[PDB]
Amino acid sequence: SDRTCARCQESLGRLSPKTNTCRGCNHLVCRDCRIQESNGTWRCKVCAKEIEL
Ligand SMILES: [Zn+2]
Ligand SMILES: [Zn+2]
Repeated sequence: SDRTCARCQESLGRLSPKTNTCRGCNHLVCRDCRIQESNGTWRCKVCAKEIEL
């Protein structure tokens, strides 16, 4: 409840949790745990990774 990454558990502070929330997990993810998705958004390393289902 302090705004910490959901992959590395790091302080978000000046991260902006308004849009820094994986659209596939709904959790927080710093600008280092996000993978530029070919689409018009981004998905954590756990989502953008190579895996389905
Ligand atoms: Zn995710
Ligand atoms: Zn992170």
